[PDB]
Amino acid sequence: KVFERCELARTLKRLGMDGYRGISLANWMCLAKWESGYNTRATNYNAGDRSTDYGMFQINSRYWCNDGKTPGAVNACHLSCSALLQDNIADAVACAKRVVRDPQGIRAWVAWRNRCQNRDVRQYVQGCGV
Repeated sequence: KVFERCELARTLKRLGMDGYRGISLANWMCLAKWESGYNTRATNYNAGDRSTDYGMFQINSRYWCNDGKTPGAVNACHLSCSALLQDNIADAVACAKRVVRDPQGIRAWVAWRNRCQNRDVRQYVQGCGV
């Protein structure tokens, strides 16, 4: 499913993402925008380490989810990567919360650092009444 801007904001907010670990809703929005364009079915294969990024937040199969075909995989989120390609993002959010619980925080995602960190990201939520 491809969420619309404010549809996503309102949802991420009811799922407790706004301010989660000091991370504002606009920052979670900015991450999703650049990682997948708000598309839950987004995927990206990484040839170097044979892993795949799944979903709206592009959660990697090597450490966070199990897809069954990645070498030396851990399943820190304890879920099938398959669950991260679903229309209902409740699982993707829970797993995104776990990722940012590690010391690196949201900086775990390179895209966020290159496109969101230290930049005005207010555009992502202005007009959503969130």
